[PDB]
Amino acid sequence: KEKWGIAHIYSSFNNTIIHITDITGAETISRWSGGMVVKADRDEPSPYAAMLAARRAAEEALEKGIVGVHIRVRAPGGSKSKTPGPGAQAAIRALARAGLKIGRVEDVTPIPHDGTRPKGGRRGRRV
Amino acid sequence: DKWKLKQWYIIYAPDFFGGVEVGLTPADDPEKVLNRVVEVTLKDVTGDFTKSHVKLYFQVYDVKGQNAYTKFKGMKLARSYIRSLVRRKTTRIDGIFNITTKDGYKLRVMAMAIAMRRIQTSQERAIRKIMQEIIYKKAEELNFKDFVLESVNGKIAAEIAKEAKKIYPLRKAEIRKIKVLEEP
Amino acid sequence: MKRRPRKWKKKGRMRWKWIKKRIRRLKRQRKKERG
Amino acid sequence: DEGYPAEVIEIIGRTGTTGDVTQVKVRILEGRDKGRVIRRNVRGPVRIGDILILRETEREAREIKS
RNA sequence: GGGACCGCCAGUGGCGAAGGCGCCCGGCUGGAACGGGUCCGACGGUGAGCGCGGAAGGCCAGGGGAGCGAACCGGAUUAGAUACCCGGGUAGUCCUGGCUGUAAAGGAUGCGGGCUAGGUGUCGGGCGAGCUUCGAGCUCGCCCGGUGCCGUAGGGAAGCCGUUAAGCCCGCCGCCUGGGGAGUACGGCCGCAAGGCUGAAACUUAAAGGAAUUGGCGGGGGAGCACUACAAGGGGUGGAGCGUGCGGU
Repeated sequence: KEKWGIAHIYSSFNNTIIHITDITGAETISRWSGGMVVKADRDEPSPYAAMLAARRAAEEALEKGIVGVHIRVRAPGGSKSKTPGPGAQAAIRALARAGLKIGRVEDVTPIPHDGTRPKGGRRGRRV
Repeated sequence: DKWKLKQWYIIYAPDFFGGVEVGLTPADDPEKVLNRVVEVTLKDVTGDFTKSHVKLYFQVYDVKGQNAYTKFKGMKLARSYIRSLVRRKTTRIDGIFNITTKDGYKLRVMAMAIAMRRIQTSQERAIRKIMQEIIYKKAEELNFKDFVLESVNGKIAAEIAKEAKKIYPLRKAEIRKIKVLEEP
Repeated sequence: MKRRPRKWKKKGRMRWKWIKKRIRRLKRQRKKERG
Repeated sequence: DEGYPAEVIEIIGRTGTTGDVTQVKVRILEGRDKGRVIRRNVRGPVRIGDILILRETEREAREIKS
């Protein structure tokens, strides 16, 4: 019987994190972030950092009996950004070409019906 | 290497779903498998691709060695499906109810209706009262498992649409989410 | 504090808000000088 | 030097912040993704049929948003 | 377990005197439009003084405090940073009782009536036709009320307005008489205080100010160019001694 995993993908604009878990989602089978692979902080949310860490986690999973995967793309949500970071689809191709059988790929962004007040004050961040 | 202490355990569906094989889960101890949620699409169980968007969270509650049997916790539709169903110039109508079943189960059932156009909120209130009456009637009539199957199959949605057509034609009626509040 | 919106126009002027704040500060000081 | 040869089949257009780059479409001839069509950046002039050598089949170029 | 909050639908949408008001259900209650050959009989418009209401913020007494966040404490930037940026964070934001009574409280348009081309969208109601899966469920047309746009005549300094008038009449109130001094000084009243309302003069000044055209400019946008711009590629200066000119001695 083939094995299927859950690939949480939290892609922020400052970093990207890929977290592989069992079908229950309660067991941490592989977990690699951008800081693992790059040396510059500005390089963390780069597509290269996402995809190579994704491939490393994918080979770890392949070593550990997982063949298929479902992807849970997560955004910051809440009062923060809703758009997944740039590394989302790049990492998706990374697992697809890493030899895993890609299953359902779904957004899991926590979207409030109406949540707390965001950061930035009333005028926002006046950068 | 902690991973080498882990051992696999077969999971299984609810009996009213035939207890089909949904998958395996690795764990160090049988106890930790208790009270574990697994989300599974309906295409996995019934084999129907037309009902892929439907999803069932089953709580793992029983462990016999390597074989894990699960309880039904909740039902939810796909967010992409719901979002596609929602559109501008069409009225979303939510009906959220607490229900006590014939066999004593407590169920929080929330359902959607989307019409052809923008409609007066009095008609929305009337339609709310309508499927509230229908769902209460079926909850009284049906036990837990049978009501679960009818809710998933959409027969409740079909009846709701057919009745509410007297108030306004409905683009679609659906049962968005169901939660198992308490068992008897 | 009967206001004149003409003063809001910053052309050849400060921002009226801070002028009002300054006059309030001076008035507080003066009234305290009288006791 | 495990490089993947590939053959250009279409030229998307002159790209780059100075126009010295060109965005082209290239079909992989040798490698794990043989036959797959991929958009690539090219430095220097290019004609149809130039066998390019790729160091990474995965890499793709962002579309030229006019 | 906690306190805040109720997206998408959501609308040029509805309601409310205004401030303002968006989860469902149950109750109470205000107002409006529609249909009305149903009742009363001019009972009306405006409103000094008066009274009520009144966003945010602040104040008094209690409770609560998730997030945010004046003040403040650190980090960074910068010539310097009491900032913009980042990490923490008091009051406050929330419930109760009360006070303060202010705003670009703007439709920058006080309110009631009569009249002056139309077209067009939507909302609520009513009426007539046609369709209908027979549900005013759907299509179209007419009337009324509110709510948008195009706009004739006309108006205005123009912007723009234009049956929802900034057009022509009728009527009541309030406010203004160059700029600043100044919404200050003094005085009075309210207020726990903050402050609120009322409100000068001396002196100074020949403009301030509103609309729009042409230019120029924009660390605004758009297209085309440029080997006195760059890109790709070569050469070569700035070092050395000398020729020559320049500033200075």
